[PDB]
Amino acid sequence: SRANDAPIVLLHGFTGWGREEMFGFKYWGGVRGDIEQWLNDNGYRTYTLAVGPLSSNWDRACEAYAQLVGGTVDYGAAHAAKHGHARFGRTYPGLLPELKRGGRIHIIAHSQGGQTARMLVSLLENGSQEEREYAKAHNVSLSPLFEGGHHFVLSVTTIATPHDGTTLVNMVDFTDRFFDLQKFVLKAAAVASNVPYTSQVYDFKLDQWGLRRQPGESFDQYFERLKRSPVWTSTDTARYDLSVPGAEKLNQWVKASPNTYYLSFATERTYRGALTGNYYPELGMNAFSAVVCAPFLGSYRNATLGIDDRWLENDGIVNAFSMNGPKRGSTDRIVPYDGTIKKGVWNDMGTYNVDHFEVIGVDPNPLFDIRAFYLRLAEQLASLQPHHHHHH
Ligand SMILES: [Ca+2]
Ligand SMILES: [Zn+2]
Repeated sequence: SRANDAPIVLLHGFTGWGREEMFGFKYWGGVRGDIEQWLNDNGYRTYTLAVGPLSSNWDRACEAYAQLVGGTVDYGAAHAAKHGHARFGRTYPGLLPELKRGGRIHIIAHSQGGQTARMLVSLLENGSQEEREYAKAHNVSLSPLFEGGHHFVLSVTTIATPHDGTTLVNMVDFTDRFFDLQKFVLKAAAVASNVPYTSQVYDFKLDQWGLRRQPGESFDQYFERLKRSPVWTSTDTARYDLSVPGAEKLNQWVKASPNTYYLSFATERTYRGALTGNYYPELGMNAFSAVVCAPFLGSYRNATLGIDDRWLENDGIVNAFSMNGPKRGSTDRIVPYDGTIKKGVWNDMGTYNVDHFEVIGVDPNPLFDIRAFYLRLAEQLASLQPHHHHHH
């Protein structure tokens, strides 16, 4: 039964865009419809965040905070100075100014969005010691995000998240294939990549780096430029955080809050080869992943990196082993779901037979009842007790 009235906030991964972008084709629902609308129609207040798809989790978390409470994005003086980008970003009205008076939210995050959600909770609760020290030493102002003491996230649910990274980044042609993936998602929305649309269509939100698609430039041309830009070559990127080493680094500081419920959902769309031990793409897996990514994910081993046979099962984009919660470089605890959703730990909800993009509806799958999946989840989140009492 309903135990809380906290709104749900949706958060995309390394692909993703606002509700008005992509001519209205939703990241959350894709060819299946509009998940946010379904939830609202069923009585679960739901909102959508749109942050830089290729940006670092840190940048995205600062953007999410501002988008939630309102104001001008502040990446932190220390951070900005370390990485060489602007300290201030775009300005937002604030989706939920209610959070500045004591409200809470549930975040449902897909792909990288799960790393961002975790980091947002960590910064909200603990702030950043490095930013506080830098403000004290240099007399710069400090965003409240870095002070600590905010407890506005009741839960975080991750779906297909590379908590321990994805080996996809280890492909020798990853740079070219990753951008081909962005082209594939544009294709899902019936948008061409070789056309210089005057409309923005898909905004990468690279204000901090000073990058934007120019007049006369197609997505193909733009992506060529992004490949040689700091959002692709620096460590302050989705590229880095998505990697196994980068994810491990993030895990070393981004911990589970004792005050928050965590739910993890894994995805797989593969079968095992009996003679090779490799994993292969199932029929119905999105066409891009099936040809370009899945074969590699299902066969790449790297002993010194710790990539063993457990990593081969995948959803076309991320290794299933990486999805139940952070493990590499992490102190977080993961407990298999048994009917009781425990606080301050990852409740491993298991593995679902769907593809990285099918789970959000960007790729079709008539056998996956997407509406039921999200409604069931919404019901579960609404049942969470904001305060648990100890008992026998
Ligand atoms: Ca499919
Ligand atoms: Zn940054």
